[PDB]
Amino acid sequence: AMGSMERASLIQKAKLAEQAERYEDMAAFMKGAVEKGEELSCEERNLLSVAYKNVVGGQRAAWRVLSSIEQKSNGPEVREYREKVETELQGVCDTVLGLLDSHLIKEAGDAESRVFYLKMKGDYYRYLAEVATGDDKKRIIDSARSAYQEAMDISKKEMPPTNPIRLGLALNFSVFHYEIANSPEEAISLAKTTFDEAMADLHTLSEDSYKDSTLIMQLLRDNLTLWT
Amino acid sequence: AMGSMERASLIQKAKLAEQAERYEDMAAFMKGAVEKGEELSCEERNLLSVAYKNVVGGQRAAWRVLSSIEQKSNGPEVREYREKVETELQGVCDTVLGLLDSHLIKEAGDAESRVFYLKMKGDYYRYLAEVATGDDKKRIIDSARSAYQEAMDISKKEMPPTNPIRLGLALNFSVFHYEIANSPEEAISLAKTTFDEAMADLHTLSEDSYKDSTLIMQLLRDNLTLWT
Amino acid sequence: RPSSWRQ
Amino acid sequence: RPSSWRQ
Ligand SMILES: *Cc1ccc(-n2ccnc2)cc1
Ligand SMILES: *Cc1ccc(-n2ccnc2)cc1
Ligand SMILES: [Ca+2]
Ligand SMILES: [Ca+2]
Ligand SMILES: [Ca+2]
Ligand SMILES: [Ca+2]
Ligand SMILES: [Cl-]
Ligand SMILES: [Cl-]
Repeated sequence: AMGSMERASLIQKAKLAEQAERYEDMAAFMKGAVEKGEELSCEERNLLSVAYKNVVGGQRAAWRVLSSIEQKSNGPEVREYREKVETELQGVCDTVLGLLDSHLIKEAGDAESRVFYLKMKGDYYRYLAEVATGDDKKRIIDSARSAYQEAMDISKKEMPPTNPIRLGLALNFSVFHYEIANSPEEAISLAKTTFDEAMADLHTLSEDSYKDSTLIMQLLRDNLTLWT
Repeated sequence: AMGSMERASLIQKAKLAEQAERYEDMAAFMKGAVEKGEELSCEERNLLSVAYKNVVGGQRAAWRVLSSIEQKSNGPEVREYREKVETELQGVCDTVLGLLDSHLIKEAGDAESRVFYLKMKGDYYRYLAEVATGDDKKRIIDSARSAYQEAMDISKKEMPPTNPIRLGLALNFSVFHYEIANSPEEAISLAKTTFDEAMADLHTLSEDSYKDSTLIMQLLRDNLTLWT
Repeated sequence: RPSSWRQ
Repeated sequence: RPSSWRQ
């Protein structure tokens, strides 16, 4: 749909949509920019991630409200409407996964880009897993695990322990362990090991990088406080 | 699009969408319910109003962000994107006005229903007026005025001064005077006259009606505090 | 901006 | 529910 707009105009409009909190528009603009076929800059990757995280975040919150209402009920209307939102959520997840597969991941050679996209792939398989109930749930769960695991292997070899992408990846992989894989001890071990090695590396950072790293480090601490 | 769903199912799903804060879905469900051709109950009118007010409220907030960015700028992108949101806002306003005209208003005989719909008609012409800049702005403004004025004439004859619909109508008509018609003295006079006659009628109300009336009465007071 | 009616 | 990464 965005094939006739300039790449630079799509990027500029994605930023305007963020300012207007029009995240659906922002996602459509960034999808158009990805489909131009060029690799994304660091800033452009963030725009892509922010756009779809907000879109799917609203769908997930709506799905949870309706699934709760549905659970207390057990007419077809609640199930029907929960299924409608669920299908729209899965469509957005498939769209993001399609962008990563065609062809963001295969062209991502640098550690910062490849880890970023593999983290995204794990995240959107995680969101698919939250609503899955059929014969494909285990395969969906393993697709999330495999994507997270490759990202972790690269991040451990190529990034410092305080790198915000490495920290955010570990945070979300620990949430995957706790919420999806029924492995709360793995979730707790990953979050604490990640936090402690970040602690020990903060002395190398500037004041601005220190602020970036400690902010995500606090999210790990919040989860450990909730889980222990 | 909703022609194959039961009226009762559309109403039930509109309530579910409100709980999920899915206001676009809620509006589409209530549009489908209106298009069943039956008059709306008090509760159903509220669902219709809540749905579209939230949809157009997000569009108006986005339009204001972009129009501000556009004003400080003066590429085509900011104007282009402001025009896109503006066109989508006008489409939603036209849809609501179309429902009122075909055929909610002509079938509304009771004061509570007729005043409610005429207030809506004034409101959505007001929202059209906020973005209008061409040769039709004066006619759009007068369409809002005429709708508000007929509603006020009916409400003054048929409703007590504390009636929440009468109070909300006066509140919005005073905002119309202040923001759209460049008549701040008319806005202030209407808000104070409305507040004072509501004051003098509160002694007739139960505790629950008292709470309903004083809540809207505080909105009139907030505006008078801002305008004086 | 002033307040219009809001539920 | 625990916190995942959020900008
Ligand atoms: C998953 C994730 C995305 C983005 C960041 N980030 C970049 C700069 N500050 C934070 C961290 C994690
Ligand atoms: C414009 C308007 C709509 C709805 C109410 N209302 C009904 C019940 N309480 C408040 C007032 C004004
Ligand atoms: Ca080009
Ligand atoms: Ca490359
Ligand atoms: Ca029927
Ligand atoms: Ca009638
Ligand atoms: Cl549905
Ligand atoms: Cl545009």
